[PDB]
Amino acid sequence: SMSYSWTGALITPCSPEEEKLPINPLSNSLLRYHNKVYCTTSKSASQRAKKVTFDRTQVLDAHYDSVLKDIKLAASKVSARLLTLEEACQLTPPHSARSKYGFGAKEVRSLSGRAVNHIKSVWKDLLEDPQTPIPTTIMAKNEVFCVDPAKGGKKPARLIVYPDLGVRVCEKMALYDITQKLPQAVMGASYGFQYSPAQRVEYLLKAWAEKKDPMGFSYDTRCFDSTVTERDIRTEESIYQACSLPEEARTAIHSLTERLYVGGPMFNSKGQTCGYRRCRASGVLTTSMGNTITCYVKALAACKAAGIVAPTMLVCGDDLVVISESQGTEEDERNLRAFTEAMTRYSAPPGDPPRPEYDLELITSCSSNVSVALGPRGRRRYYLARDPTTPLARAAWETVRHSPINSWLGNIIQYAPTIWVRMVLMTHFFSILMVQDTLDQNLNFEMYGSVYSVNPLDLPAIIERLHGLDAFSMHTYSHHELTRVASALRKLGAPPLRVWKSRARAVRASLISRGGKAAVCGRYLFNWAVKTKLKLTPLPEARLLDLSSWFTVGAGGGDIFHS
Amino acid sequence: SMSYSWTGALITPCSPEEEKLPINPLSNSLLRYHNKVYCTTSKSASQRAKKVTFDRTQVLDAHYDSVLKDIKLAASKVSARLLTLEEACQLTPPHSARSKYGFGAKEVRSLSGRAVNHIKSVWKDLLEDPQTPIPTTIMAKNEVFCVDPAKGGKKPARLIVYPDLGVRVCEKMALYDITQKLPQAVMGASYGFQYSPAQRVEYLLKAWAEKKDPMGFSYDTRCFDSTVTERDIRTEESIYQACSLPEEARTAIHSLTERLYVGGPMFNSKGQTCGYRRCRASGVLTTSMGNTITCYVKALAACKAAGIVAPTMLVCGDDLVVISESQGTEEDERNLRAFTEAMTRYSAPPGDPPRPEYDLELITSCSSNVSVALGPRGRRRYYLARDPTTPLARAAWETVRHSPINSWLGNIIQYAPTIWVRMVLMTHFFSILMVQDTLDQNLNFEMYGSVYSVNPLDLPAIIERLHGLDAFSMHTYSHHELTRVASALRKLGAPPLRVWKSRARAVRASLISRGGKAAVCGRYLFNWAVKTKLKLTPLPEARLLDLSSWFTVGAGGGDIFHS
Repeated sequence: SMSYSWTGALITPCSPEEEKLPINPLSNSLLRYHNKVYCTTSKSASQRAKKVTFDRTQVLDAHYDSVLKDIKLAASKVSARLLTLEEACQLTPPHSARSKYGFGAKEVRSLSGRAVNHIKSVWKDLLEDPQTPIPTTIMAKNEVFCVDPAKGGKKPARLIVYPDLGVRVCEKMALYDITQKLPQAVMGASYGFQYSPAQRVEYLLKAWAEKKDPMGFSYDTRCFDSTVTERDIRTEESIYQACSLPEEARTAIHSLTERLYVGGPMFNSKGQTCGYRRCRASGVLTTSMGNTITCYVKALAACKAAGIVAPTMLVCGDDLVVISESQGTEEDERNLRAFTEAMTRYSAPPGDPPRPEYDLELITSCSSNVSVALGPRGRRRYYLARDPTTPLARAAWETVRHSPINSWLGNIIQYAPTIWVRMVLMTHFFSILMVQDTLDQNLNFEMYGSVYSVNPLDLPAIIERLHGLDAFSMHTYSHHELTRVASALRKLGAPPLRVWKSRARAVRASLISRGGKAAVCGRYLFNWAVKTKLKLTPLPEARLLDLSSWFTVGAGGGDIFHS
Repeated sequence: SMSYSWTGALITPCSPEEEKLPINPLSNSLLRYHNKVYCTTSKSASQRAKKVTFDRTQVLDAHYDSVLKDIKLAASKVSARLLTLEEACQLTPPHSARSKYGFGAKEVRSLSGRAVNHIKSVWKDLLEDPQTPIPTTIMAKNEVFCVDPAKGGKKPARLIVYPDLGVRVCEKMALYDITQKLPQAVMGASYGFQYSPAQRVEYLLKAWAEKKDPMGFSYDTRCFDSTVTERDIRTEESIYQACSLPEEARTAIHSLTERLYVGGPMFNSKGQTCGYRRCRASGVLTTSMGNTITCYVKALAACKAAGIVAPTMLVCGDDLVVISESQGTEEDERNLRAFTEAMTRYSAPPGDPPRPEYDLELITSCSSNVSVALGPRGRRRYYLARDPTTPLARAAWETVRHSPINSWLGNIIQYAPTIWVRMVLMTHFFSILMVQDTLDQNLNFEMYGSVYSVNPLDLPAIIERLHGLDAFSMHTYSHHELTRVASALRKLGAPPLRVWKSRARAVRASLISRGGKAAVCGRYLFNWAVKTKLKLTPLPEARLLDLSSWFTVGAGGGDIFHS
């Protein structure tokens, strides 16, 4: 079947769109080459639509059947409950797309207006009707990148397909508890979203170390969501239903599967019929969990098909890393081709052919890699790194155009130990917060696909809890990290690191002059900028924060919230 | 001055006391030699009173003045707030000693009866009157031990000295926030109560590793509370007051210091005047924090006096470990004598002279030592161990006489990776919980001096969070751990480990037959008892638990609660 069919109606914007980075003295002090920064818009929706539309064929085999049998057995030891309406409402992000039925996120979160009665009505209809397709809206995402001259120029917008807010709340009542329990039960240590960046690094280090002669690869599926078949989605349902669930949840889960998850009609923002979907919806609660489980089953089965020796996997939605025992140069290349051919039969063909790697630091997981630097007293510290170009480009856009749900804060938290976060993002944003006099205001951001709310003054505690006190004393960064950052700064027309150091000394002094939590930010976040360094003590707040749970699957379009 | 003066009136029981372990088929199946197990009672109060009563002289010097100056500077960066009455009430343990003024812990926790109005009245009196000594009650603690023939036989009861429940709630309003923030600020990594057992092991490993040639010792102060002088306690106040505090807190803290902390009259349970105290009260909120800070100041100053080279300390109340650079056998012995002489001038004379140790595993912190075993795939795992004799003796008593606040559950959690917890305590208590049909009931226990509430069915998640999945797969225990446990079991007349293994196989099967969380306990806690072992996956609940904060100073008599 085809992943999508189309009527010819346009994918239309629901609001004015801007493609070019606006000029502005605040953003200009971060980077000058604003014509290199662009935002995707509906203008390129048609191009994306073409890419994500294709035929799927799927031929399964004994390896697949055996893996699925195991997964269902493991799933049978899981017990999950319904969420109450109030609980599901509290998980709705502040700016979640408003309903067509006369209420928005504000009303959901406060249990006011039409919200409660409408959501109750939707739930009852799910229990009574397991058949009628539920309508969805398709939209072009507005996301910011830096041009890549020698690589095609500009990426087309991603497409997001989602049902009404009322349905999204019902999804949580039916399935949120399952998202919290099922992935770990069926995939164990392989489930990537259970890990903080530090824990992901630790897992990868351990996986690598336990092989006599390690070989790893990442596998890039072309347009994962579109490769997911109706049968795949019904198989996800059979896994959900293997858990112990109350009848009412079983009923709602089956209805959501047949009315929403497996496919349905898509409309544009104008209300015109735009097409029909027969693949994964990109904006539902189960997008991430579903992709993770389905990638895992296909990938484990393909390892068996290929004869991969002692696979250890890290799976994050459609992002796949496989570490195993090397069988030699030529055998590894051969086995990787067999792996790809099996994945292809299972409907998950490759975007770029996988490559065997024999150095752990070359393996990418979710655009990130392991890097190493020195902490206090020369000890080696491993941490997660990435290319800073996209983060820096988005930081610039978000300085001039305020995003209700930003990305710079998510990047500071996830990549806190990196040289670019420490010297550039922290310096720039603490300066901006002081200019705005908004240091002590909670901000919403996205991380691991979902929404969080944090007060920038709590960053030292958050960073310590997630990355350790060493995040504040890292030095002797790797050559790759140093070239990576210098290159990105030059490319974007940003000041070089030596200029950022000068800037940070002043930002630090200004924070310290304010006393209180602002002074803590100055002392801890900017210890790197002074020659007479302070000895930093463990922050009490770092333990007092409830954060252990922070990292979970999340949702499609990230429609899950935690403050 | 003398630590105490006495009137001659008796230290009297407030309830019937039992000295001998009762016989009972449930407790007998744990250990048969019941005449070896005893409980301290008021019968031996007089003997303890003699031991804790002595003259104190204190001569300070430039090393002490310099350390204190530093501590106050660090304290000045701390900001703390008052707790509201409601907050302080929620921190009161369910069975806290009832007030003389017609209410108990139940009324405090529910904010009902006379409790609120009485506590308000006490607070106002603290603000108005900084002078009048506050009365306290002195009691003999009832604690269980095993006889030590060749070591004096039976220990006398410890004494506990505490003010009325109403005052104890006011202490929390005034000072709880300080307990959460100040120790880490002034002592940094040295503050021991911030660490879980695993983190304590990690700290000690790191401290040892960072010395070119490590030497460590523990220092045992004779009767620490009694060595604490009125000046010491007023110095603690000056440290508290160095923080940024609201005037009302400053006022209450000064009044509590002068009316309660520095000394005051003691009465027995009959209401007779028993004596007067001029040293640390053993049952106040500040007992642990106070002892920790005062031990730290004296110990750091004494290191300077002695010329100890590069001290790294771990301080837990009066429990002190010092790791430093060895200066050679003879110089180390000499320097340790100088350290002791300085501690002695500062009023903290030794019970047993400190001994230099050159093997990390021989260093004791809070009766515990580092041990090592093998986890999955042969990797070395370090963890905290102790002698199991006292835990086993108390487990027996608590099987036949139910304690409102027990110790066996605290021991299972703290020492989860140990062979005795895994094979003996877990087997015995899960069996007992099934006999009683109370598996799924919250239990209160003491840990690190304070009270916690846990449901035994949550143990696998708690254990994983605190100790890692390896707690469930440890093998190849050390020779010392093996001899230690075999010896203790023989001494107490308990079955040998091979019998416990047989017992556990049946307990495991019974848990698994029950499904649900009980089956999880069977699979995870008792994987060691089966030859065909299950592969255990990470438990979702382990992250979903808010536990990062669990470990803090606590309070005297442990009058702090967290469910």
